[PDB]
Amino acid sequence: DFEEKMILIRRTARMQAGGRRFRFGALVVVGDRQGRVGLGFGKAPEVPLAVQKAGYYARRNMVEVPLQNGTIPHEIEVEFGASKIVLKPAAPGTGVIAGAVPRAILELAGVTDILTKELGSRNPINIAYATMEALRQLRTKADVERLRKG
RNA sequence: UGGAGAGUUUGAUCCUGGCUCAGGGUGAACGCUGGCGGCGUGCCUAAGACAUGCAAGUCGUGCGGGCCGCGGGGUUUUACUCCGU
Ligand SMILES: [Mg+2]
Ligand SMILES: [Mg+2]
Ligand SMILES: [Mg+2]
Repeated sequence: DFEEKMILIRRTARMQAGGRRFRFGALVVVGDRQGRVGLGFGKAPEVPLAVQKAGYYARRNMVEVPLQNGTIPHEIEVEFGASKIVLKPAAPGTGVIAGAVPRAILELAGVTDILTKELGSRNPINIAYATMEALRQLRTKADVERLRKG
């Protein structure tokens, strides 16, 4: 009973003596809407196994989202490859203002109000992976004070 | 209190990168259609050319006259038309 949202399906092809030969890739986000999210990229010879595997790997790659009344502790910009995600907390009533990929990811984390920009390469995958890296790097006031003591 | 991206180069991929679109806006124009009202607003081109009317006057308590309507009788009155407004 994580929710699950199917972010990307694509069909890749490779080559053989007299033939194109296909494979599918599914990007699936999985999450409770209460600070936990997962991203997984699954491949298979048919679509539903890809979606299935994606689901599997996502539940197996999850993250501490430190929410705070439906927004995020602080700004972050993550670059992943040539893709870039910028993330900005927002007060309530703002909505989750984002591209389809990072929207999915943030909604299921339980983000209600946030502001975003996809910069750089928009490739849905590297954007997904970077959104995740962004949230993986969020820290709370408490996380920070803990790091600096005496 | 503030920020969404998508399509298209490949057998397929990543990147680069252009083209393209969704939005808002306007002294608008054109097409189909059109019931009311309020407030705004309407030659963006030929600073081309313009019929016609009107758009800058006012003071008689600055001044002297012409003309007229009266009042008041000059020859009684119209011909010499005298004072007052
Ligand atoms: Mg680009
Ligand atoms: Mg080429
Ligand atoms: Mg008509």
